[PDB]
Amino acid sequence: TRPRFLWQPKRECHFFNGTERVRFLDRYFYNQEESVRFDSDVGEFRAVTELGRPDAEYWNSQKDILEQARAAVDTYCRHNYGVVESFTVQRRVQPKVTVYPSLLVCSVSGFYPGSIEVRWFLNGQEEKAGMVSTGLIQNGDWTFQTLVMLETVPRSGEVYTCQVEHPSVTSPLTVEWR
Amino acid sequence: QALSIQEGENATMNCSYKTSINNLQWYRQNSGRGLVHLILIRSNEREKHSGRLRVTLDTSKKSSSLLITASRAADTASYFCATDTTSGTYKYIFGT
Amino acid sequence: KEEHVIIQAEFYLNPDQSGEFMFDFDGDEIFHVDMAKKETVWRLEEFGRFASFEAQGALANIAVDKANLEIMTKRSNYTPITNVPPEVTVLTNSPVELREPNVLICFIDKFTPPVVNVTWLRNGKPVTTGVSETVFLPREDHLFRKFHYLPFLPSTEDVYDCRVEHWGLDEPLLKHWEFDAP
Amino acid sequence: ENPVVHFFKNIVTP
Amino acid sequence: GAVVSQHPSWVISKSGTSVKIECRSLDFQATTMFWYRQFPKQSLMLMATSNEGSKATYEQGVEKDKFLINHASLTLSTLTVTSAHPEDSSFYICSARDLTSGANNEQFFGPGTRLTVLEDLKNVFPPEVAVFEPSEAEISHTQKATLVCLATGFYPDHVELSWWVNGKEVHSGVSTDPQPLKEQPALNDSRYSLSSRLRVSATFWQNPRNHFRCQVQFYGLSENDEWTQDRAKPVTQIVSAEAWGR
Ligand SMILES: *[C@@]1(O)O[C@H](CO)[C@@H](O)[C@H](O)[C@H]1NC(C)=O
Repeated sequence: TRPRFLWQPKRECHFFNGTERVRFLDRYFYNQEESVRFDSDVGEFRAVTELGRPDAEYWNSQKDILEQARAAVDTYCRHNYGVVESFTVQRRVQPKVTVYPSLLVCSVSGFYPGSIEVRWFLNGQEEKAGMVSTGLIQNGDWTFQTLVMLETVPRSGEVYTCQVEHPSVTSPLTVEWR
Repeated sequence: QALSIQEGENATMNCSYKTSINNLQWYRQNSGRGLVHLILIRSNEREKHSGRLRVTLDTSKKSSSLLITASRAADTASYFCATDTTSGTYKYIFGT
Repeated sequence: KEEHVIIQAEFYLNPDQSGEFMFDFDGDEIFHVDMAKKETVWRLEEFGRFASFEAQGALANIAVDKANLEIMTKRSNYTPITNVPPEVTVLTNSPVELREPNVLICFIDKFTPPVVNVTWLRNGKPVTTGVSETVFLPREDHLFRKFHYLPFLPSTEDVYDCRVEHWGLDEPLLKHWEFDAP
Repeated sequence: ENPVVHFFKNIVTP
Repeated sequence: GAVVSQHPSWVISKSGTSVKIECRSLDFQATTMFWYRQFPKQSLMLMATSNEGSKATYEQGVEKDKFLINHASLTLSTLTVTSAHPEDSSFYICSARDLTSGANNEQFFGPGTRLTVLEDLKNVFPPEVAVFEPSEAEISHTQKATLVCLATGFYPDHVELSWWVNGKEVHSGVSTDPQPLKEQPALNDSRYSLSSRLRVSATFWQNPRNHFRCQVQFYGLSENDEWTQDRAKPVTQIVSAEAWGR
């Protein structure tokens, strides 16, 4: 129950359409507030608040500290991206789809990347209304999960089918229920 | 075929490299040398100080060039540059 | 398609004198170093067969974080960090099915400073072995996110609880889970 | 062997 | 900071031994270092990369077997060539990335080492140096006196020739021959000869005390090196020749 002081630097490289347009971004935070930063498109440090001014000035004074922060977008971002695409940008894990009742529930789990589409079909034809999602959910283990629920009157003969569209699989996955 | 100058002439050393660069280092030399740490040119262009010195990096054609605005007796040598390949290890492999 | 973000998110914290250096790929930890063991630890073991990263450089890069930290503490007229409480929530790796190995997930999200206490309880009794956690995963608004894992065989007999405690949480936060889920 | 992930070197503040 | 030290600068091992070089570090920590093997012209070549953090070491190009690298300090490294041959005679320089450089890979090369792995110890011999007073003709015509030195018959070519004028050593005015004129060059095993002139003057080249002695340091065979030849052991001694003012 004693005060705590927090230095939170954040070097965040931003890639777009791969390496065709990168954007470095050095950002510092005393406790939770941004104080001084560096945008790769602003070509030099800038203080967002007072506490960073001095920092903003002194860095902008040293050629090194600027010849570097600028060289970031090439010698750090383009670099790392080149080292991790193989296993991250290209990572792909197939969804495990399950459907059980409650209200119908379609559960997609353990998939990656997080991009995904989950559709419901009632007797051959997509039902466009009456669905409740949960949104993407990271699990911290490099795999998201999400549940989509359809509210309906499970009448006899009817066949429900969950359709899951995901980069991990070539042709959408579908599981029928009943 | 010679650096005619005890004062001025233009050093024209075209040092090339194979793998895409990140950092460019300049090392000209005598015999049994440690170095000549001139200056460092990292992916960009134009940084060359102290006169006979001129760092021109051109990723387009994968090659550098160190020019000397003023030769001397000391500036005659064996010169070459070293480079670290990107998205690789930290290894540096000199050129020619 | 392919619009990504890689982050080097490190931090130092007085007076706890603790800190972490970790990389983030669109919100997932690629790896991190422990000022504690001075060993870099990839999130997905495998990654360590594709890339290398000597630990020191991080530790090294931390020292400067303390130095700078202090320097900023003063320059700020010794103002302390305003505590923000965690927002716990209990998850299950996949849908639970009896006798089918699974995994309870304690999701500690949206808090700060990066200091917490998590405790797994299977019927009041706390669990000490077999559990696992993430470092302090960085958020967009600059707070912190954390994950605690407790694998288990699903059953109705026993139940579980995640007990998170934070310097912004008056009383220990307590979450329940019992073979079932909304 | 194995490509190395570079880390942005921390600089000292005023 | 930055500094580098390859212990055995000039080392001599019989064609078949084990010469071990120790790339060390200054006041910086080196998680990784490198060993480059250069010769007369060819640009410095990378032999291998060595890095603590148990990770083994990565021999480059193909050079594969012998020459074992043992990095353990994160300070030190070590390059022990195995066996030996008169083809492995080249320059050995080593760098050492500053563990904190991070991006901007910052390395710092060492002085270097010339391994003299001769086929037979019967080819060595050190040299003796002697001074040479200026001509009464030069001291007049120019008012300057070019005192000239030279050494006779050393091997290996290992010499730190210094000019200590009037006690302490001074390096303002010297000139030492770049390459040697091996006694009998056209002949394979000719010893080497190197000359150096010390023009100082200031009406002192011929004055009272002035004591200046030409100097030569010779890197002699290792203590643990085999020596059967009758002629004295070519140890790593310092030969000197002195001269006074007139
Ligand atoms: C954890 O840090 O929370 C408490 C509040 O700061 C702290 O005193 C203690 O070290 C930890 N809690 C437990 C139960 O270990």
